[PDB]
Amino acid sequence: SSLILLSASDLAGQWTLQQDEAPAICHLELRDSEVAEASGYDLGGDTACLTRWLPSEPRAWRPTPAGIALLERGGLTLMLLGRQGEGDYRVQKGDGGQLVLRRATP
Repeated sequence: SSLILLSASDLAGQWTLQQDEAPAICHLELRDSEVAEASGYDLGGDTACLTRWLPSEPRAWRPTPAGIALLERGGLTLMLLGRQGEGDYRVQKGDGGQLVLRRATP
């Protein structure tokens, strides 16, 4: 019963996605709530715009010890974002589009 629930927290904040080769930005919100259905944290914000870079709309995400992962509320990881630089994650996907998650600076 002493299990630590509120784990990741400094990750909370605002973030955005950037798809290269395809001018289009999307506001993303990394929630800090716990989610056992996907074993991660909720994913509010416009996740719909991801229906073009992911096979399903991610309702949750799970930070891994080597990058961020997006889930669909079932445990099926949709994409593994690798940390390229503290606050700069990038992933290679077919089609030729580069996603970039960076804390909303503006």
